Amino acid sequence: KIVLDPSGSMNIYLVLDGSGSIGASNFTGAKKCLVNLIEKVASYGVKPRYGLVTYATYPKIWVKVSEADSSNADWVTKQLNEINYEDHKLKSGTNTKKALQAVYSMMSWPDDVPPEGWNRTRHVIILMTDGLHNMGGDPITVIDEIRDLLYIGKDRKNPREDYLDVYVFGVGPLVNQVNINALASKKDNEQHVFKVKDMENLEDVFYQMIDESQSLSLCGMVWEHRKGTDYHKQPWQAKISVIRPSKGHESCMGAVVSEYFVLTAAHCFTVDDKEHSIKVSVGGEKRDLEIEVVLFHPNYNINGKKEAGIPEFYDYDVALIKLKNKLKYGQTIRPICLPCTEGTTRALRLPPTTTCQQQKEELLPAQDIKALFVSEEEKKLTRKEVYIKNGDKKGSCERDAQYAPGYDKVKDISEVVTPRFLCTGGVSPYADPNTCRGDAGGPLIVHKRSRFIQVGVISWGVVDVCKNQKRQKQVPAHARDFHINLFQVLPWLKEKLQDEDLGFL
Amino acid sequence: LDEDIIAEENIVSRSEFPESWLWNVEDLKEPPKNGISTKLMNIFLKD
Amino acid sequence: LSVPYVIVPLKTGLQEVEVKAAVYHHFISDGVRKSLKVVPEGIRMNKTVAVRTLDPERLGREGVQKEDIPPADLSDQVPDTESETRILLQGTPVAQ
Amino acid sequence: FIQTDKTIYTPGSTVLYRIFTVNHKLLPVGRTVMVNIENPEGIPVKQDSLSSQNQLGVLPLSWDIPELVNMGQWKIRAYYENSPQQVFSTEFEVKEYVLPSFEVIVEPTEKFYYIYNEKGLEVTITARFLYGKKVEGTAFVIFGIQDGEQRISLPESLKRIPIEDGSGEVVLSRKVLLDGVQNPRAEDLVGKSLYVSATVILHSGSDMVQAERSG
Amino acid sequence: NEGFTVTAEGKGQGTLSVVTMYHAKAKDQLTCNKFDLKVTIKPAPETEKRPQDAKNTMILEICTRYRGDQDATMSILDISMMTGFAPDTDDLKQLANGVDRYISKYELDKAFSDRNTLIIYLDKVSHSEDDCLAFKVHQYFNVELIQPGAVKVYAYYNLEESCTRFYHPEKEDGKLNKLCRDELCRCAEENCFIQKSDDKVTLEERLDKACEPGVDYVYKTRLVKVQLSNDFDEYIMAIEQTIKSGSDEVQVGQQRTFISPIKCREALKLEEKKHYLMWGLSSDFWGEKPNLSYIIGKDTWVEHWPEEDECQDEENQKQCQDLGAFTESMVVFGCPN
Amino acid sequence: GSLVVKSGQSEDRQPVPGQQMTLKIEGDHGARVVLVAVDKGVFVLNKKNKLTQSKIWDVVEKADIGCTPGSGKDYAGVFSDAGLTFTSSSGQQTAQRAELQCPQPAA
Ligand SMILES: *[C@@H]1O[C@H](CO)[C@@H](O[C@@H]2O[C@H](CO)[C@@H](O)[C@H](O)[C@H]2NC(C)=O)[C@H](O)[C@H]1NC(C)=O
Ligand SMILES: *[C@@H]1O[C@H](CO)[C@@H](O[C@@H]2O[C@H](CO)[C@@H](O)[C@H](O)[C@H]2NC(C)=O)[C@H](O)[C@H]1NC(C)=O
Ligand SMILES: *[C@@H]1O[C@H](CO)[C@@H](O[C@@H]2O[C@H](CO)[C@@H](O)[C@H](O)[C@H]2NC(C)=O)[C@H](O)[C@H]1NC(C)=O
Ligand SMILES: [Mg+2]
Repeated sequence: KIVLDPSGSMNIYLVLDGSGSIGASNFTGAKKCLVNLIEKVASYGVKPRYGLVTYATYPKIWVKVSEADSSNADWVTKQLNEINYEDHKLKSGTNTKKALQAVYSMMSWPDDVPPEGWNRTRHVIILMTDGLHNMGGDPITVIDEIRDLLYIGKDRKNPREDYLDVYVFGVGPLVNQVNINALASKKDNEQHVFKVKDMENLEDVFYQMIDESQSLSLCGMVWEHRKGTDYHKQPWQAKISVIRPSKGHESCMGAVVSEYFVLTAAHCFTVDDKEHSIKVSVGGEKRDLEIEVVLFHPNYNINGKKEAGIPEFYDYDVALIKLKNKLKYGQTIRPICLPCTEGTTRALRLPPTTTCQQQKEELLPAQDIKALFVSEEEKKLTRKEVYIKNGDKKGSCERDAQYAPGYDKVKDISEVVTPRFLCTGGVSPYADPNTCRGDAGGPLIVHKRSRFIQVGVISWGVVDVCKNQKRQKQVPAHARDFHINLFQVLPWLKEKLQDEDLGFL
Repeated sequence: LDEDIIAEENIVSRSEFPESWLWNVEDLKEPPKNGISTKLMNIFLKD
Repeated sequence: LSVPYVIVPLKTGLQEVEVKAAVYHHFISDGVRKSLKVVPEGIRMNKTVAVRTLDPERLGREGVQKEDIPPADLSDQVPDTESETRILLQGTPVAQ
Repeated sequence: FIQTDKTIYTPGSTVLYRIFTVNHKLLPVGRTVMVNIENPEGIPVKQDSLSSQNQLGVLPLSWDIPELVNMGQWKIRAYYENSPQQVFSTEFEVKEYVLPSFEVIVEPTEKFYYIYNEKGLEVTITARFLYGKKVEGTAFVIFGIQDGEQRISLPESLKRIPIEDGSGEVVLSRKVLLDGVQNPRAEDLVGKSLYVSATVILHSGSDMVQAERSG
Repeated sequence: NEGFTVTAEGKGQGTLSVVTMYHAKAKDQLTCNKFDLKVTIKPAPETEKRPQDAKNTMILEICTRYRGDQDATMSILDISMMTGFAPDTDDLKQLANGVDRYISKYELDKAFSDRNTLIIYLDKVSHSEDDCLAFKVHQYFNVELIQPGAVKVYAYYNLEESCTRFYHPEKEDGKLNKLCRDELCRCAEENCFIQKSDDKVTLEERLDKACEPGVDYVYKTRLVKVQLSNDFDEYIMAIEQTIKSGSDEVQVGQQRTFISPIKCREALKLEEKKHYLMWGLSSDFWGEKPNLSYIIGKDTWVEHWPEEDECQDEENQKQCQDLGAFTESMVVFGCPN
Repeated sequence: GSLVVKSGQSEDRQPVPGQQMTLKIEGDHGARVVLVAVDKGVFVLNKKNKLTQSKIWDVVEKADIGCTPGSGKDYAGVFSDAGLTFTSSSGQQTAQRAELQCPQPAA
């Protein structure tokens, strides 16, 4: 398996067959597979040295690992996108031995002195072919020379088998399994051979080869493979239940933000709810966790304007729940990234000198922003895409809050709707679903560069189309949902989480 | 193949034939019920 | 029911043999892949090279005794086969 | 106490062994143990030394058998450092074998023989596969007399019986005994012992097991 | 195995002993120890065809003799038929009830349905001369290229001392056709060559078959000299050019050894001084450099390329035409595969 | 103590080669357990030297320093046969014994 280490030094050689035995539609699937793979690799934050070679009768070298441009994912993607099937269509042979000799020359050092870090370096080879080497000698003997060059199998104390991993993609309608099985590396309970049907369900393909050794705890990293369950797709999702006499049973949602802390809404709970009467279950486990203390925001007050004449006031509807014991991150347990952090900086693939202001502008441009939230339907998590009304319809989104029962007599709309509120819902430009009352406290999720950033927390909705387990009938056109902006309470969170080592800018 | 028999390629051979296995060590630390600890170990069989 | 086969080993070492079987009209199949030793012709021999008595006071004189042991000639050795040298020493109690 | 993973090994294979170190009260003690492995005639080939303190009285060790080896009985011998004269031992066997697919048990009706029994010694054969199914085949059984280390074989007591329903039956008659021995005196036979050797082969001709009942 | 020096100092006395343990080549070892086993397979004569039984029929006869000082006691005969052959039931009933002879009922009542492996028990076998028996066999499966049969003999007290014989109507004694170059032996159980008949001689089709991975090299050669041996002979060929670069380099073009089994000299003898067009696969060449030898096998293809003066016959005109087009075609355009 | 090994599954159909199954091990709390699984065919080839709990107690009984199932020839012999030494201020004392083994066993 390929290891993802940020402190790593890794060479990835991409070899793509171009013989007439492939076909155009199959060649395109080969490229589309590589584009998703390189994108997912850069989304994890590892920058390897890419080598790109297309071969038929004669290999054609596009990117050399010695070049500094080989570590540029977008530049390599541009080189890959430029590659055409009919570039050398008239030389559509299959001389695989020469293609491996070109890769062998790339990792080869001049003279007899390897540069320091040669054994420190990881090497990965990805081959796509029809398994029909028809010209030239045997290609397998060059693999042994590559195994030779990397000093593999040369020491009982240090095998170095994991410094070389060979994956082979069986492409084209006609394919030879025998030669393909010989080329690929052979390791216990690890798949290195993939077929034509594997071009569908790409996330599952990468799930077999990717090893998240040094990237277990990274925020906003999701497994989207078909076999995955709800929490494979939402590692941060947390379900909080409070059962207390008179109040009765109640459940809200939360999002993992640190080792001990979960972020959720404030109006779901109260100070009178005792810590022993509050149960929290994090995604991937059904065991209810014991909590230590709940940190309500200081400026929170549900009855802030109760004496003035307004029934309910939802300003500063955020709260942090501290677990008694620390979580251990995994494939189904990971926090969601927070703005203006070193994780978000690396997630957006920005240089480390990028400021918090620049990231705010990128997250919140003066337009309608695409977003999504998570909701439950028959105990199953599902995604609902919505638009954040930050553009010209931002004023209309705030005005529609008055049609909620209990706020008819408010004169000033800017008074009740505080800058903490983020506004979603409605039918313009497209119909946005409305949250259930159980969906409150969940995160507001934005997708950028194959990663997920949290931008808000679900508060309340104008029209409760999801009154109790039923979301019947289409929604009113003025039905809006409101969310607490993270930038307003960002200083307070930075104050609380200064010891949590999240890399705030 | 279209006939009512398994093709050869998808027939996978049993090959793990060690004489002795399960050479492991474990400590009884499970909750003692009547002083007797009940340990559960899920083990891979051989071929 | 037993189905015999006849084969010839072609190269030395712990070589592998694999057979497969599948039944008709049911999708029940089985395959067996086992290995057996391909041994070059010959048999193990435990021959003796040399046996001598040690006595530095009486033999060799002046408290020191030294002598060489030539390596075994083994002209009947099978090409590219293992060969171990077993050395054993045991003292003589000189206390009556 | 010395434990091994198997009772009999192949050349070129690994030997795993664990030593349990207890005091005179059978509780785990932490002391240094001296271990030696000897060949069939008593030549030490490999030796170990380790302390069981903080290991809860368990010393797991291992050793590889070369292909160049003398088959026979091999013994692991151990003694504490503070008591070198008190030596414990356990044995294992080295042979070139193949695993059988069935077991052969030879059961006399009585685990003894009465000399003047007219019917003679009845021995029931029981055979079954290792996975629990009944064996069908043919067996060849032979009898003999054991006196100390001296074994006398009766050539004409040989019988050939098929194994049916996973079982067989063979009887060594008194006449065969009196004919087998040249001694018409029955008093000299008292105190001696008999032994049975059975050779069973399946009707497929692909396997064979030799079993022995003695004493 | 190494020599060393021993040095002892001080009062006292001891004993030095050095033993070497190694693999020694067998000297006059008898594989069929204590057994002289002979097995003969022959087709049934004209007495069998007389009642118009109209089927494939052969007779298997077995004879053996013990080598010990006295007659050996009870022994077992394990017999394996050639594939698709079932022994005649009526012959085994006659043999089974004979004295010193027995066949189990469970084995006996099987008949043609599953009797492929046969077990015959003999209470004793004479040591002075051969004891024999025979029975008929019939083919009922109708498959060509049958597996050779085998008969193994051993006793109830010792399977270690045993003997095994094979039989096959076309392989003489049923032995495998392995090829040996002194100490280095490799198998040679193959057809001698592919496609030397060529009733419909193509060119376009042959180019497509030259572009498949099964063909690793295509050589134009000229036979220099043949060197005889026992059960094989080697053909000294001069490589003129590599039409397709194979597992080895051209090396300017020098003599490369080709070897044919004795059973393939009967199929087709190559003639010296003549040119030949050849192609094969990577498994054909044998040994290690510089002692590589190319074995003629079922994957090898050879056809004569006439010399210039030989090309003038009107039919060999077109052969030298087409063999020349294949020459220029492969080198310049390669394969679209 | 008490160590018992059984299957984790209730029963179910006989296991499949290579299939995952649950092994249940019952024993006193705080004890260390070692495991070994062997094919029964190996013991059909050689059943010698198999260690068991009864053979452990057999070595203990063979290591006993007592040589008599109780009683004795007199009051002095009672303790010396059991494996004890007795000594008083008055003068009565055990018989002197300087041998570890028991003289000529009956067998
Ligand atoms: C890879 O190429 C093969 C053929 O080169 C494609 O096979 C096609 O399958 C459809 C099935 O409906 C046929 O109708 C076509 O005639 C086939 N050949 C074509 C389209 O050239 C196969 O679909 C290709 N794989 C992918 C993923 O596109
Ligand atoms: C690359 O090469 C060396 C060997 O030349 C590798 O081996 C290490 O060598 C250093 C110093 O000799 C030791 O301290 C390490 O323990 C060795 N590593 C092992 C045995 O795994 C080493 O991997 C590399 N050396 C570097 C990076 O300095
Ligand atoms: C040395 O070679 C002999 C060859 O037989 C091995 O077997 C011994 O053979 C003698 C016969 O001369 C028997 O008396 C012994 O009983 C055999 N040994 C055993 C252990 O039974 C022998 O094992 C080889 N090795 C040694 C160290 O003697
Ligand atoms: Mg191709």
